[PDB]
Amino acid sequence: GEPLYTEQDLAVNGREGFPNYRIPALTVTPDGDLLASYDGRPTGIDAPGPNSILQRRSTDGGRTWGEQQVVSAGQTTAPIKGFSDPSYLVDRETGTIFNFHVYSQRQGFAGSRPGTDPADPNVLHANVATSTDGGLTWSHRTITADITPDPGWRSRFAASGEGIQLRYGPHAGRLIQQYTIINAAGAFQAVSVYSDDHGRTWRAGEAVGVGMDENKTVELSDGRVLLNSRDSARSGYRKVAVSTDGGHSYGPVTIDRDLPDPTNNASIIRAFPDAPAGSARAKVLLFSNAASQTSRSQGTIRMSCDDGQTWPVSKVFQPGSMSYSTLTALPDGTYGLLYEPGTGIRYANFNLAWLGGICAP
Repeated sequence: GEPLYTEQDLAVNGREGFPNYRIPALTVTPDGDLLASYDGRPTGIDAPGPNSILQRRSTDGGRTWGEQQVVSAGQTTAPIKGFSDPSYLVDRETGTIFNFHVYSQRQGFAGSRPGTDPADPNVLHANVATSTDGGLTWSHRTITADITPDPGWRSRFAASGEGIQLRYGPHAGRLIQQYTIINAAGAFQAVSVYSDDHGRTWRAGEAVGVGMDENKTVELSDGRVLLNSRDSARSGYRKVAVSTDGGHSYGPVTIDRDLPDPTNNASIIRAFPDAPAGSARAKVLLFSNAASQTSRSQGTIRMSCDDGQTWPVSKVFQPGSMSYSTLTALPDGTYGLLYEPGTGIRYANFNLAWLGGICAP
């Protein structure tokens, strides 16, 4: 077809009320609206910065965006409070939308103490905002206690981006959002937080690996769940693991040399989310990240046609500065990409023809 690639800034540092914007999350509502979420950062810092979770909406497929609205408002005056690092998750079965994010007071990720009391200012809490009206209004919950089965887990935060809902197997319908936790020994591990009752209750699976960080999951053509993680041990590559269950546990973690990474967030999605199990279309994956091993630059999109075994196709979308990026499949068959060019947050839209591969006809 005719390749397509366009982009436009949704937030630029210093404009619209905040000196700094970071951390993208993107999704499509059941109605077809596009939602972009990110941090508004009064002091240009991660938690415990008194950050706010912001959102912009598009009702015309991404061409035009409405005004910036506040999902969770941070508090800059004592008692200081902050909300950061959003991740959207849409229950396609019920139409409910969730926005996961940090709730900080005195401590950030590294300084969080063990404990689960929402009133304790020394712990980094896990919050979830739920909307049943397409992202218009939100109800909030601190779920730290629900997702801390091991009293030794002293800190955690949802990986910003977008979570998933399983379509196949015995756990079809399950909502999965990835988190990074710090255990008693001080190791960074990955863990899936999930719900089998459409968001009523959330629970944690078994933690995996060491030297883990922000991580994402995708459902493969056979129902297996692939975990793709930032490596806090800085190997120069992404770490991967797979789950064959529900009541999540993953196998051993290994470095994937096909995916160079400078220790930064990335996104991995199903190109055809609705394809039947085992079909050719169900094996197609798209991955976005900074391909440079020395800096956050050279943003590229890679495509796999074999459940992530090989990535034969790749194209650079941003030769320069490029930190976090998230992908979502749009209703018109194209793909949305929210990323950080260094100036705030930018939205891009591309199609498969743009990726190229063969110089046909």
